Amino acid sequence: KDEQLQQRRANQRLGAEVMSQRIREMSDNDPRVVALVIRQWMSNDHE
Amino acid sequence: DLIMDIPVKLTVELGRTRMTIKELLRLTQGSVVALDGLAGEPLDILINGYLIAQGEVVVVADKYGVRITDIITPSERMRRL
Amino acid sequence: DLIMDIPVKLTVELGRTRMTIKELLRLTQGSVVALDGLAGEPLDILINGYLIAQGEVVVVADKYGVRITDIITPSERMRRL
Amino acid sequence: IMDIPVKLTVELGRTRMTIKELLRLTQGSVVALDGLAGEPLDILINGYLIAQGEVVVVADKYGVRITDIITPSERMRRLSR
Amino acid sequence: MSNLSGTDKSVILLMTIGEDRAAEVFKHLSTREVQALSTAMANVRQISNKQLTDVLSEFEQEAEQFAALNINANEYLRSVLVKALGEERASSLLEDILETRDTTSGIETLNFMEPQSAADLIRDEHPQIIATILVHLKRSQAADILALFDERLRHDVMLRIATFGGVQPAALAELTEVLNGLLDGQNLKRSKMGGVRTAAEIINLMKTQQEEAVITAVREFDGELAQKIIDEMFLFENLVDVDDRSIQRLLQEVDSESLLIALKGAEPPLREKFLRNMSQRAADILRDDLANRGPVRLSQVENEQKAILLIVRRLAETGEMVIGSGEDTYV
Amino acid sequence: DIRPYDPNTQRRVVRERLQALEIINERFARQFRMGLFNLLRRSPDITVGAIRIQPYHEFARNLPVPTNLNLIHLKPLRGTGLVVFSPSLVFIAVDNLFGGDGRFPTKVEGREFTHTEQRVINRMLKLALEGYSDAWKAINPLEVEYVRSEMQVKFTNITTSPNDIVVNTPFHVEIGNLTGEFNICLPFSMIEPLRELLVNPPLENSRHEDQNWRDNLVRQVQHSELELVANFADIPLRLSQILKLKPGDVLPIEKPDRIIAHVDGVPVLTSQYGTVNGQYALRVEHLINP
Repeated sequence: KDEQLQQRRANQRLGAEVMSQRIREMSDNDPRVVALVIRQWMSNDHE
Repeated sequence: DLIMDIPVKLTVELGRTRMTIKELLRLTQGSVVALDGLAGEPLDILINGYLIAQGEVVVVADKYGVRITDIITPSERMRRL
Repeated sequence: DLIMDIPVKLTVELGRTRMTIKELLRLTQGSVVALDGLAGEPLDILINGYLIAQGEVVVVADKYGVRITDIITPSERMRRL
Repeated sequence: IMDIPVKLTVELGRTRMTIKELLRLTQGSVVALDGLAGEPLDILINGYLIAQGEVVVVADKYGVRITDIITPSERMRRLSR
Repeated sequence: MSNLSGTDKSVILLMTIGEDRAAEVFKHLSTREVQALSTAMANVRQISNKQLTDVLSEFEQEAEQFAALNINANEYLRSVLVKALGEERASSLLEDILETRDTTSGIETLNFMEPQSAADLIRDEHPQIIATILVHLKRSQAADILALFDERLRHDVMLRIATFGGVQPAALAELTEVLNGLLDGQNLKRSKMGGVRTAAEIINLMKTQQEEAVITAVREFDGELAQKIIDEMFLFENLVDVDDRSIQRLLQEVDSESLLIALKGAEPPLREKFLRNMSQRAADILRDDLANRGPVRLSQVENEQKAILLIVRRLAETGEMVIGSGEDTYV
Repeated sequence: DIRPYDPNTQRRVVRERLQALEIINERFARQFRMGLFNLLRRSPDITVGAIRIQPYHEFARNLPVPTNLNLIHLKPLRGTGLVVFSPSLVFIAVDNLFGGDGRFPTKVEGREFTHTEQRVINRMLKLALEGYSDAWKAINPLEVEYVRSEMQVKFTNITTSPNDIVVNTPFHVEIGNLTGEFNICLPFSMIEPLRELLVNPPLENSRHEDQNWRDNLVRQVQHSELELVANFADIPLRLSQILKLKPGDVLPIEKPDRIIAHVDGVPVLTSQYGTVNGQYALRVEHLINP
């Protein structure tokens, strides 16, 4: 049960790293886009 | 000479008494206070607080008035000082 | 006769004015009213309300006083009424 | 409410004296009043004391500025002097 | 799904992207938001792996759903306006639109309003108050305001600017509220319509006697203003419409170096108009010099142009050519 | 000493020494130093000047123009007060508040107070009024209220007349090398009811002890005899008649229905007259009570 949990954690972290590289590519592509997305987020905390 | 008019204020005093502040503050409506002057004793006449004469109240034709029984003298003035 | 030790009241009038009730009631705090007499005229020295003397003001060691200039003549008295 | 005229007068001060000095009065004789120099003069209506105020000079005319309306305690304090 | 605030989720995204990407996002954020998430990452707590994954997945969804347009949102307006309505109207409309994003405090209104009004308003102000006001403003605006004060007050304000120690927050808030209350007057925006380059356009129209009288009167009133009005009056474009004989006469009076410097800034139509009239050797050597000499500062070009303008005016007063707005129709 | 009196010679000689006012001034100075430390974040030292009891016009003529004049109300005392902030002190306070360290020379040429300086003055005045009320609370509790501010002495008119006597208290404020002044000015008629309280402070235990002392005083004055004089009648005569007066003459008099009894001339009671036991007697109808 320990090995299954550790491999599940490893798969999760690997996927997080891969799509975090995706975010890095998106941010260097359209930093204005990621900026206005986080602008939406800042506007919608208040709802 | 020129002082022959100089309107003055003659006042007659009915009596005097020795009373403390206790009774005076405790005097009420209708309460009676006696004086040192005996009935029939001629009243005193003053001017600006100084003795001028001694007078008695008399009845003259329905009009009561004061009659000077005696004019003051320095002797009696010092006696009453 | 020399019955003359009597004390008497002496007053000094700075001035006189005639003014109606509206002017009295309209007077407020700090209101200044003018006197008929010009500055420097001799004031009136009255004894029990009777004019006997005229004179201007003077101060004698912080004490108010007057300097008598004219005392006795009634030749102008009928005007003053 | 009424439109009656009233003679307003301002009095410099009082003096309680016997007629000794009165007969000794002459041109130049010094007279002393009861009031010291500086306190407000008394403004009277027909000889009735209503207010106290200071003397001012405008356009070479004597004038009094009404400072304060008197209080009855002050009235009897002045009377008993 | 723990109560992860959207601000902290944005902080997570900024931490994950990287330093340069974070700076790029910061460059597109307003100051208040900058302080807000700066505090948020100042008091940042640890983020679990699963919550991190959920946050970055929902951010991926948001980015995928929103990403569009935002190509040149600011530069596009400038380019379109310059292409359509010319540079001056482009700048006017750009100022009008960039002014629509109002202030929040009157201190910034002091930045957007005429310097003379600011000098009149804050001249009576306390010297330290003047210093505090001037610090917040744009540097050019502060210089313009200071250029109107007298020497003593200007020196005092400069010295106080040099040795500023820091204003208390409550006093600053009170000053800001006073400025907001006073500047509450609806709109300042003194319309710039009319002015120079329009007076010269008008003078270009009426009779020679009237315009010469007007320019003489202006010169009597102000020589520099008259010179500016005259310079704008001709404008270095209509020399293409002064016909060929004028060019033939003019080259007999213009030096080669001044012409070579001036033609660098001239438009290709004007250069061809000047070249096609003279001899082949002169045109060829002038073209080779133009293509060979390096770039020259604009001011020197304008100086040579003004010299040849003086030549043109002195020759037109003699009547050797005709300078006419009406185009010469050829049949 | 024989000189002719002339108007505008206000030789107002009212000399007193208000010890309690000096103590109150010291307490207020300490409270104001605490308040200024709180506000300016610097520690000032204030020297309490001697209380100058001078006519109002003389006080006003020495005030620099323009200056901050803050009118205050000392409830329940009748009248209006004054709190003066000299331009030097306001200059120092504003300079310290808005980032200046005050090392620059104070340059007061004379100008009105703008709105920001008005806010600073308002803050200082609120602190000063709180300190003043706290100081006065130890002796007599009052509420102090801000009314308005003026820049010219003519807009205030703190008393009825320019010759009225007023109480002025200068305080000297020092911060580092910068010096400032401010004054507290109260009309003398404001503290005239409290004259006996302000003159002498020699008491620390007085909340109920005052009541006990007053009770003792009233119960002990009730054992003193008076001079009751009843004026029977009022006859006006001329002085010639007095000189010619002889015994036996009768003087007419309007009939006195009510007899007024006075003490040293001060009317006390009105009564009917009569005789009892063989002595003249009065039955009191109404005591003279305003």
